[PDB]
Amino acid sequence: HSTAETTLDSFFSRAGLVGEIDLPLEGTTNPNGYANWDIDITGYAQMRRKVELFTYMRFDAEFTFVACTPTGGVVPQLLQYMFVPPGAPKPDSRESLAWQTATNPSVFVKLSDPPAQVSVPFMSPASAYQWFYDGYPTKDLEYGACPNNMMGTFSVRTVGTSKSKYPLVVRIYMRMKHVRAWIPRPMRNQNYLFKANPNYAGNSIKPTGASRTAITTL
Amino acid sequence: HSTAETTLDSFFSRAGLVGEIDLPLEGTTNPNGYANWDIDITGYAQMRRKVELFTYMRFDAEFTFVACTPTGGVVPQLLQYMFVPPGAPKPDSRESLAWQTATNPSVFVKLSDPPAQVSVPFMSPASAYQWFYDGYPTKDLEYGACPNNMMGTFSVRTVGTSKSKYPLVVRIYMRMKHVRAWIPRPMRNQNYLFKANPNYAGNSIKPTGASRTAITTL
Amino acid sequence: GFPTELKPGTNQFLTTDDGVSAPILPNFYPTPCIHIPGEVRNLLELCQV
Amino acid sequence: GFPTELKPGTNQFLTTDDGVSAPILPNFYPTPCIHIPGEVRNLLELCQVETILEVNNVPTNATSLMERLRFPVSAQAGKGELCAVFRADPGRSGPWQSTLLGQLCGYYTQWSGSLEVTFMFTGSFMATGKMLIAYTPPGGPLPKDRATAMLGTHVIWDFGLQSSVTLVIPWISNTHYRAHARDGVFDYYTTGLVSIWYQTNYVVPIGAPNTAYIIALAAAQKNFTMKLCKDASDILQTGT
Amino acid sequence: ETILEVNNVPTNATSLMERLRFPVSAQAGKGELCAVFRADPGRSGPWQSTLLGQLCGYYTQWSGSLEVTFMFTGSFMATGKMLIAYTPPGGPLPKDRATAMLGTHVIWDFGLQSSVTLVIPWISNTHYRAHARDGVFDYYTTGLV
Amino acid sequence: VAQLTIGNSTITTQEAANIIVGYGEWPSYCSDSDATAVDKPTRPDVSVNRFYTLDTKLWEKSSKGWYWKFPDVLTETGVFGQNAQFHYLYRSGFCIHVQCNASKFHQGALLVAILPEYVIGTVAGGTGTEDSHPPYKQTQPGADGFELQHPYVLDAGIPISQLTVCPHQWINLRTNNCATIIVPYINALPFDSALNHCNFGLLVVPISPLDYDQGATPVIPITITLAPMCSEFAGLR
Amino acid sequence: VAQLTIGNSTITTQEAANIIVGYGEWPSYCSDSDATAVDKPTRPDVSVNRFYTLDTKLWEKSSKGWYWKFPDVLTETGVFGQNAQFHYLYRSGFCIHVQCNASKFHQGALLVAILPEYVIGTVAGGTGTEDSHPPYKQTQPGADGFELQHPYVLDAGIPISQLTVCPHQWINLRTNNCATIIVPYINALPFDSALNHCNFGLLVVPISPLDYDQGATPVIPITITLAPMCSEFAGLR
Repeated sequence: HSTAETTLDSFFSRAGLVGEIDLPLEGTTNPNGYANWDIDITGYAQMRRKVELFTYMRFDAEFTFVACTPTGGVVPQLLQYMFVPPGAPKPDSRESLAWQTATNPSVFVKLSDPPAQVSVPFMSPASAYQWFYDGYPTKDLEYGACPNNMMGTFSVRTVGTSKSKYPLVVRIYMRMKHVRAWIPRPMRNQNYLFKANPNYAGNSIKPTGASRTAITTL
Repeated sequence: HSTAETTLDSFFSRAGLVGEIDLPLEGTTNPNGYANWDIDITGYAQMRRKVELFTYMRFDAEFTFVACTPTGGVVPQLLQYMFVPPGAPKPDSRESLAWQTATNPSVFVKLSDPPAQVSVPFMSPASAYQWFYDGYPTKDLEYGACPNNMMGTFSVRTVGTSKSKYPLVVRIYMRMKHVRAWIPRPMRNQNYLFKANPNYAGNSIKPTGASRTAITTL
Repeated sequence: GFPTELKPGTNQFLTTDDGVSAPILPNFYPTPCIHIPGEVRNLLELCQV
Repeated sequence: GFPTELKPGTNQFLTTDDGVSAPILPNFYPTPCIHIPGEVRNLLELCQVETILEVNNVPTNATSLMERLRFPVSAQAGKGELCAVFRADPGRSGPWQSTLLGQLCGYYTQWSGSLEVTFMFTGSFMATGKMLIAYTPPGGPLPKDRATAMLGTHVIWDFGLQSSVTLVIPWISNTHYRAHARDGVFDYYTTGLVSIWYQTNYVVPIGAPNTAYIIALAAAQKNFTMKLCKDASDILQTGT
Repeated sequence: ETILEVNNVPTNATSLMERLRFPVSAQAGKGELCAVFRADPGRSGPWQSTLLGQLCGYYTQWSGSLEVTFMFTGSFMATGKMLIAYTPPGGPLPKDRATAMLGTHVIWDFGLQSSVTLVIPWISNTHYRAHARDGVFDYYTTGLV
Repeated sequence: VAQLTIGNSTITTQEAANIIVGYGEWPSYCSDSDATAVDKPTRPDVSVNRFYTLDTKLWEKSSKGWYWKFPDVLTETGVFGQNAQFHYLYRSGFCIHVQCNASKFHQGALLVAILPEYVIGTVAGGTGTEDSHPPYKQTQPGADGFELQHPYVLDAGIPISQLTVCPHQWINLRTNNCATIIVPYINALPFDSALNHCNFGLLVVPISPLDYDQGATPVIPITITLAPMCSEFAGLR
Repeated sequence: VAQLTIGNSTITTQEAANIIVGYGEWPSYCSDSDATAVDKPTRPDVSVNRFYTLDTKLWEKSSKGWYWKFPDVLTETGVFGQNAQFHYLYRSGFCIHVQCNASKFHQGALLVAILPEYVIGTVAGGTGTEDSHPPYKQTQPGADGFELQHPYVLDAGIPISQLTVCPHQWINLRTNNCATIIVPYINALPFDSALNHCNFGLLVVPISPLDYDQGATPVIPITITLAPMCSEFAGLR
């Protein structure tokens, strides 16, 4: 019965899959053996609903990178995951001098080696992130969108001058730690429409939960 | 007469040959100048019977790698032995990004240099290894097989992008140290059928030891 | 070198397991947190509303 | 740089030598060991456990191997008759190979100590009689008849009374080196000789089994030693 | 202690004296099951011969630890081992000798001690019931020796 | 005569013969550290601590011997069967008591022993070419046990000639009958499954064949009674 | 089980059953007065103090019994045989240990005893008219003993019904097997010949005939092991 499983850190812990990069040898998606992933903790489906229980949050995260082949095979390919601190520019080519700039923390690891993990501190220049922003950050509709909440950008890529020899799939897991929440708000009860705002189906409004026949009949 | 030769460490010490990798220049076996060896302390014939004297064991091991040519010749070829901690994936190609991943301890040495040796700690996530498991690890027959008892995997290979210049034979010696045994059990008395279970010839059951004419005639 | 034997679970990734790993930005000093009214520390606080 | 001259044995690999070498996984913390009941610290602990001595190591048939565990005594036998006989050779092939003691010795080259055979009568309760167990130290061949056997260390065992007697073998030393065909193994030489005789005929009342069996349990005493290791093991690991 | 007629099979008039003892012999081979009965001091069965049993009949319910003793009356020259085993309520009579041994048992050797005693932990004839019409507190707790 | 009574059960066993305590350790609960540190495991002292009396097995002039597997044997019948089924983790000591009802006109000897992690191995086909891991009948033979097919090699290529190197006790008919063994929890894990992994096995083999002059009840009943000492479980389902 | 080890020998005899010390006296060396007063007799503590294990005799349903004569029995095989042959005078105590390997399915009883100055007497012809003093085979039957022809009168007109009046020990199969007797030097002379006069005789007779239901090894081996306690010799040749 220990009320410890109901804390905030015990509610928001656990490494969840938030990203899945894909470097097919040949095809459409990521045709340059590299891709840019913007840290988005909603990469985990049911996470949005959860964090959105509060108005202000603060936390750190431990990202883990489980990469393999689509088959699930291990291969002797060396990778480089780079981190783009919100504010610095991201790579655009397979050798944009971006991967070169030190102020962009990179971490080389082979697929042979166990998953790579690193910790991103609470970025935001604010006191805390905030899932809601009732205004405009002083043409276009810039409502509800809160600026400084950007945690950064991970840029995965196969080390080396030439393309990779095998197809690769990098899965990105992130567990948030040391959490502080504020201003609890009602629990979402209408399906989500966009990752952006809280819009909902303006006719397809369903009841918070299942319904019955008569109020007297159980 | 000192009862020290009867200890456990004095019974289980001594570097024994448990593995013999083979990198023929050209042929069938290991056609890629590399091979994956799973740490198996039964690589030493009479070892099974011995360790199997107990039900629970705990120990560390010092592996030594004596590599040469089939002839027994020494040559200026550099090798890389890598260790795959039970849990990480093994190489599958002559440059699977596996040999690149740091979390997979590698050790480069030339044949010029004396044998290479390293110590593997007691791996298992259990209190001890266990030669017997009377159950199933919560289609197929998964009986008697104990999961966590995997000590790891050594992956031998000729350093470098291209194939080796001479044929090679890497012999792997392992001496276990600091041993603790538990629950002594009867000494195997029927030839072994598979490395897996304790099955035996169900008709070819012979007496524990030689027999005589009459019980009165010595 | 100091003697070590590896136990099972080496090179293993447990989604729940929570040891640690280096900070991607060592010298970064996350803007201090100020005081936000009404912090929650255990969902059970909510269950009583 | 501090002055050093290398001595012979440099760059040498001795399978027995046990210095050290770095840990493949430095920061690995091997899950602590908890408490497992009954740990063994020296095989000699085992050598003192009584294990069934297959004195009746004659039936070789497949579905009879279970008989090797015990020899019999019955009405057919008359007073004086020799019941059974074996040697005090914990190492060497023979009845001792069934015992844990024996099997361990095989993993060793030489040894010495006092032994301890026990005899358990499993016959009816109504069964009575006397058996004469006798040990003849190295040399003196198996006593001609029961009489002369008794003139030396022996124990008259009466199952009418105590249903289980224990005999102590003074000392056996497998150290007297030898060289048979080519297996120059330190041959016992010191083969004592335990013989069991029918002191009285087997006596039973109407209604009881007119034949019983005796189980034998051996084991070495406290003062046992083992020197030199030898991995002689015919039961070897085979690739599926 | 009163004689437990474990061998309560011969009913013939001039054989009733055999009910006092069961036999063991050469014909039986290792492993063979010799005999078996329940820990039911009350209920009909072998216990009815004992004073204990007969008294229980004069009572409705009870509980306690029991104590069966076994006396080998064979020859003196007779030897061997019998394995007595008790299986608490539930677990049916062990399939074979082997499995029987994996539970509380006592290996009895008459070559040595000519008389062994087994203790039944506890039997409670309190678990009420209602058979045909004789709704007597049925054992339920029938151990198994 | 003196009947022990620990539970709604009452076995009328001998006053107090000799009992072999396994590996010299009384089964106990646990210090304060396990496979559950923020999960205080409830310790069934209720009906999980009474006497169970398995269906008596009949010993014939030919029985090859029998064996049971713990904790399986009881996960069947019993409220201890209720626990082992509705719980995830488990840790429990024991106390077996094998009794033998026979007359002074019979004879035999049973070796009763406890063998941790008792892994069976069938014929492996017939002669020895089939990696057929024994049936779900030999790995967990319920509360009615199972017979040995090759008593000499205990069904696992190990010689019974050495089984005494385990917690054992003899049952020589001409000398006794009841034999007792207190088994402590033996595992390489504090808390293990109580449904898939069988901490050990109880063997009971006729080393000296049962026998009787013709005319005596040919089958002697072996009654195995056991008591779960210090049961422990964690998380119900 | 506990194996005694006094010498390059190692008998694995019982832990410590009951041993009958002869005439209540432990064999010892000597005060300071003998058949040699200016001749300090060397006391072989070397290889003359180890375990000797005579060739096991086989007990049949019909064995009449056997006997050995000390010190003769060993003057044969052994370094104690070396001494007794190259020395003039001799004085030595003993310690015999007769073991019997049989199963609980056999039965019998052996009376094992020590009889000082055991003088044999053959048939005296056939019916009783020939002063033929027994052969050199019955007076000194080496290390393989000799069989009794008339067990009832111990081959010397004395009734075995009374042999227990000597240092003896019984070996009833259903109760034991090993039996021990410590013999002290018994003679009417401090130092006597160790080659012509046999200080005594060890008898071992089946009082209760050996027997076994048909099918058990019919011959039970009787193993006599002995140890020379306090050997003493004077003047070599």
